[PDB]
Amino acid sequence: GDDLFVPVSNFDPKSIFPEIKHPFEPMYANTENGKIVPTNSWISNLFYPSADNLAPTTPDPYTLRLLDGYGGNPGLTIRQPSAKVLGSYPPTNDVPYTDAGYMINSVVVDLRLTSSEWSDVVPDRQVTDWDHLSANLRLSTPQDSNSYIDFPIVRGMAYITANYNNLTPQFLSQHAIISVEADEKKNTSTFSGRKFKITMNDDPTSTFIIYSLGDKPLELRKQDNSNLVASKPYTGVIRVAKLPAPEFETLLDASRAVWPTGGDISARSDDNNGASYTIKWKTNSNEAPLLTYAYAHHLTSIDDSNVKRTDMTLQSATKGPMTALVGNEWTLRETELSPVEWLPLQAAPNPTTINEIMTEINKDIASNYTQETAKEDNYFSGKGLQKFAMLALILNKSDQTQLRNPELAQIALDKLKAAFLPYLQNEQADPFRYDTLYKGIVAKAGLPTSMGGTDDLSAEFGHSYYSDHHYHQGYFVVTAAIIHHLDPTWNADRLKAWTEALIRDVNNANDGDEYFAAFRNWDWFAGHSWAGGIKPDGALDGRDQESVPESVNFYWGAKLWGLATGNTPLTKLASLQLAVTKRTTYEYFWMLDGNKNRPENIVRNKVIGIYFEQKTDYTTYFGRFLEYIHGIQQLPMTPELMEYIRTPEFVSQEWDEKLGAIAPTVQSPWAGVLYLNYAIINPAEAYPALRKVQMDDGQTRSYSLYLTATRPHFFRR
Ligand SMILES: OC[C@H]1O[C@@H](O[C@@H]2[C@@H](O)[C@H](O[C@@H]3[C@@H](O)[C@H](O[C@@H]4[C@@H](O)[C@H](O[C@@H]5[C@@H](O)[C@H](O[C@@H]6[C@@H](O)[C@H](O)O[C@H](CO)[C@H]6O)O[C@H](CO)[C@H]5O)O[C@H](CO)[C@H]4O)O[C@H](CO)[C@H]3O)O[C@H](CO)[C@H]2O)[C@H](O)[C@@H](O)[C@@H]1O
Ligand SMILES: OC[C@H]1O[C@@H](O[C@@H]2[C@@H](O)[C@H](O[C@@H]3[C@@H](O)[C@H](O[C@@H]4[C@@H](O)[C@H](O[C@@H]5[C@@H](O)[C@H](O)O[C@H](CO)[C@H]5O)O[C@H](CO)[C@H]4O)O[C@H](CO)[C@H]3O)O[C@H](CO)[C@H]2O)[C@H](O)[C@@H](O)[C@@H]1O
Ligand SMILES: OC[C@H]1O[C@@H](O[C@@H]2[C@@H](O)[C@H](O[C@@H]3[C@@H](O)[C@H](O[C@@H]4[C@@H](O)[C@H](O)O[C@H](CO)[C@H]4O)O[C@H](CO)[C@H]3O)O[C@H](CO)[C@H]2O)[C@H](O)[C@@H](O)[C@@H]1O
Repeated sequence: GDDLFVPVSNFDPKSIFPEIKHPFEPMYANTENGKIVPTNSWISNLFYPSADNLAPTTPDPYTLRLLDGYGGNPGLTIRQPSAKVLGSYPPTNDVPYTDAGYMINSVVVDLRLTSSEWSDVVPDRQVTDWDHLSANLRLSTPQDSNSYIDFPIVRGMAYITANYNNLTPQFLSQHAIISVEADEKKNTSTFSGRKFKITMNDDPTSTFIIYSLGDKPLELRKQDNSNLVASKPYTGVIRVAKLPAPEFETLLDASRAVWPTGGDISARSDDNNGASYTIKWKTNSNEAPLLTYAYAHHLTSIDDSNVKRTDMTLQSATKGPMTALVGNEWTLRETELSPVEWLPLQAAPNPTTINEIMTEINKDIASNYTQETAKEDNYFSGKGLQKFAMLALILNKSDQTQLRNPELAQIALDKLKAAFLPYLQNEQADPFRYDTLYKGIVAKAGLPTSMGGTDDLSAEFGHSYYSDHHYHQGYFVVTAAIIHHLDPTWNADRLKAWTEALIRDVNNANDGDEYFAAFRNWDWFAGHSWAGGIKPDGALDGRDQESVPESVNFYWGAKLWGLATGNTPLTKLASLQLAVTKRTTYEYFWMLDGNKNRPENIVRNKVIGIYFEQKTDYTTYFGRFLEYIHGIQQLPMTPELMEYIRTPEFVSQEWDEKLGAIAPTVQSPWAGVLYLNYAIINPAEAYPALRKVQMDDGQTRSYSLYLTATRPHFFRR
């Protein structure tokens, strides 16, 4: 096969963007290991203090919290969410057909790992090392560096692993320990051995198994109804697992000896129109096969020839049941990559619609580009730029689309250039700066006043704190790929450097690139992108993601850039990321009927809303209205979104259950978003509607007619 984890470029972004150091630094990071602190990772909370020390880090199926002060002894808190809490909102006609508005997990101390040495002292925390799949966390006694616990925190771990060094183990819970079986022997208050089956008084019953892997055994006294203290400082590894069911005690016994410490990810493409990525787990020893929990989308795409599936399942924070897999290597295949490039698969519109489309195109090209592309911020500017990039696109590929008008094609391309040029020269309202701390490019607007910013970290949607980089930069990349494809000589060198700095800021696939962090927004274990960046005072529900199509839009743009420059590894990686996105979207975000990964109340909502690591919220960041919530999952409508990502089956289910009732009532621009989505299953009804209703600010009527008129099953109504 051919390798996808290669650098895009090694251009030094300092030649284009003024350099800064991010004002908000990582408090708990080993500054002396040469690694880059990730801005949008599941490990990101670990690097900063949080309010009440309640910022969760979720390797899944365990959720962890550091140093939260309930239960007295600070340490590492574990929660394992067997059950979820549904909450609802006060009913309004803004959202008519809903009963479950949000799903959350209870912040409860299922079990804490600490020390009796830390009764009157608060331990110093540090992130000693990290990669994409893991982080090692050390809690040590202040001013006594040789007394510490190391926690290798790794995606999917079946146990919590704690390397104690010169400290006295203590295990507290918020529940009561009703029973304790040492070394499988059954009445006492002091216990001895290397295995401890403890059971709690919660609902449902949580059962934990504790393993002592060090040279000496452990001696635990039941101090409270909630605490097990050891006899003396212990040196060695202690592991704790939740027993999902009684018939898996032997499985946990067999795998107690081997722990993950990290993982290396690689990716290949093949000439069978496919691609794959592989996770090679880093372990401590190889004396036993590795046990690891996998997400629903892992089970359906893994190559089964080097792993054994088990029946052991625990609930994840928000992605449904995870299933343990046995093995040290995972190869995940996507055999069906997207065929989409610049246009719909049928590039030519129904012949009865050409005069109508050409009339609308002519109107849309006559628009005032300055007022529709020089918006207050980069985001809305990008929507305008891409929407006009589409019009120049279809007009200058008239040999395929049949929208012939050489004069209009050239004006479309000129006006697009004029409007895009200020962004290429970094002379827009909100110019970018290159950040040496976190190795990315950030908008200037959210920076403090001393760097030319507005002091508001929420300016530009949090882009200065690395939020929504793929939403924003997706539009500019699509635009530039279209300009560079239609006219490869226009500002070629600055264009190639500028566009690739953007692709690299979001999607650098290789540490060999010294200037950009690796995979800022993509997460290879979760199989989708994250939007939430640096969240001062903690991201108390972990990373978040709202828009899927806007993430799709960056990976489509990356792919188009790959087509416009002849870069096969870039084109192939973008495809693979689009294929994983599609699979995971239908596992977790856009729920068909019978979805196994959510409570039925949530499934009837059809979209998850805003998705976080620790909760899901049927709402938006800009208004709790049904057409906003479903509409945001429907723009920008591109050939990628129309031909590949949004499937007839889902569009159809969603339309019969939610949108059919509301799209025709809608009297805002969201009417155009909805009826363009509808053109996917019913172009015959959509086309007349798209002639009348209002357009989204990133949508044009002409392009929308064009995408509808190119559906294969289109007919005059
Ligand atoms: O009231 C008058 C006022 O109203 C405006 O109009 C509305 C219009 O702006 C709205 O536009 C939509 C736009 O918001 C939507 O955006 C998403 C964007 O949400 C997503 O962003 C999120 C961030 O929003 C978010 O930060 C959180 C913050 O929102 C929350 O409120 O508080 C927290 C602070 O304590 C903070 O954490 O963070 C995440 C990352 O973690 C971001 O991803 O990403 C993209 C862009 O970034 C985008 O998809 O986009 C829609 C386009 O699809 C826009 O429609 O639309 C409404 C439609 O009716 C309007 O009401 C007016 O325009 C103004 O003139 C007025 O001031
Ligand atoms: O329309 C007029 C005005 O509407 C506002 O739009 C609303 C929009 O702001 C709102 O979105 C919801 C978010 O506010 C909510 O975000 C929550 C965070 O705010 C909360 O943070 C903190 C935590 O960081 C801090 O440390 O402590 C606080 C107390 O413990 C805690 O509150 O973070 C939460 C996760 O950690 C997060 O939930 O998130 C919701 C998603 O669950 C959003 O729905 O949504 C409204 C309805 O959709 C919007 O109307 C505009 O912003 C205004 O400018 C408008 O004028
Ligand atoms: O009509 C909008 C008007 O009201 C404002 O909107 C509300 C919004 O505030 C609300 O968000 C809450 C989150 O705050 C909440 O988060 C939890 C924290 O509150 C707590 O401190 O910690 C836990 C961690 O365990 C957090 O999860 O989560 C609930 C449920 O997820 C949210 O509902 O959500 C409403 C729905 O969108 C929203 O309408 C807005 O700020 C006003 O300006 C506006 O006028």
